[PDB]
Amino acid sequence: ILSMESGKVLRAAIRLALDVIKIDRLSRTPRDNMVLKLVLNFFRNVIAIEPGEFTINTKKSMPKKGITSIDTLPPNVSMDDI
Amino acid sequence: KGMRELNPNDIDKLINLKGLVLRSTPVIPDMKVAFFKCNVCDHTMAVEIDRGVIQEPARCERIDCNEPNSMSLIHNRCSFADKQVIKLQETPDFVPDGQTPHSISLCVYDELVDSCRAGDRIEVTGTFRSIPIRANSRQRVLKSLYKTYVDVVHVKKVDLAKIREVAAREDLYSLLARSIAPSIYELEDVKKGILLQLFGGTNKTFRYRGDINILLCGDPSTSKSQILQYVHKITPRGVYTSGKGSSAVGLTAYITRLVLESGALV
DNA sequence: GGGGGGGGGGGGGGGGGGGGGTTTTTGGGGGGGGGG
DNA sequence: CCCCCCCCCCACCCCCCCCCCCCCCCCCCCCCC
Ligand SMILES: [Zn+2]
Repeated sequence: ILSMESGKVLRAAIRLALDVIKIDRLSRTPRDNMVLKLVLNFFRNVIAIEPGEFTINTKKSMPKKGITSIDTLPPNVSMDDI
Repeated sequence: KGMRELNPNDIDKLINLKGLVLRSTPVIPDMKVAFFKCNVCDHTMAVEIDRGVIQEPARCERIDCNEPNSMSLIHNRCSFADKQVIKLQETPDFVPDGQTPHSISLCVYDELVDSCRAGDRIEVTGTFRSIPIRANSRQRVLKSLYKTYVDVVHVKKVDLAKIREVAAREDLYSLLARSIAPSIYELEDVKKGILLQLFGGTNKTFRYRGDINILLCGDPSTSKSQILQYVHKITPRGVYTSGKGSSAVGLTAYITRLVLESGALV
């Protein structure tokens, strides 16, 4: 989402929002209000994604060496991308 | 004291030895400080090696992490001293006539590495040491008699005014020529030729070089052998040999076991 | 309001099971030396 | 000088270890003084 065409999808999202901001505070229906809120949820989500935590099972005791690494990123991602 | 005379009373004393270097290992990295990193939190701590043993931290140092068994050794961030092992043979001056020479392995460290090379006759001052050795690497079980080595702390082997003053002399050519072998009766143009051979010409980049080459023939039972011996004694880095065979020293470069050996010419 | 007791979790120790632990002859190629 | 020979070099118990289970110890919570 951030990288593709410098993130032109973000400009698509603001255009979808501008297409209710154009019609007045009086004009905007509950569906229009929802669409604007949905665009905000898109921006919030895109900010909010962050790598997960390595959630170990604790039924069985630890071996003579602990966890090898906490890194959870998939192989096509680097933390600089995020 | 003799290498053959050492006995278990010496096992921690500072001793002195004399002998012949056979060979040395390449430099062996010896760990002085282990470097540990936490797998979970990437915190790092340095641990000094004590009596050769890694004092591994069982839990991560940081109380805000304190995970067990999570520290791992980062080999190429540890700090290493230099160790080298050298094999020293008992000098034939000391051997009894009817048996092989002994030898002792000696350990040498840091800037004392490569203090000597193969063929060097040396002294060493060092602590006589001994350590156990294992029956098999997968077990702690040790053999009941220790390897011995000496852990060395010292090693040792085995002007212009006059130059310009003598250079002013007029008789210098004859003076220097007679001086190369004054024990030998007059063969003075040979002596002059060999002196000029000792000086030699010059090199150039472009090959043409400064070597001068001489031969003596005529009857066998005459001074030519002594003349070769005297120039051999005079020259800084020359050799003495004869035209064929090899008493463990031969003329040509030669491939043997696989290694290339350089001959007397080279 | 603090101290004791009860209950639950977590760690350590002990036991049990399992797996690992060189010269001598023959043939070939290449190099060196000797005899016609 | 050429060819042939011949010489050389080479190919079952015991220890370490790991897993599993049980008990004990330490902390936290609740009640009693
Ligand atoms: Zn840590």
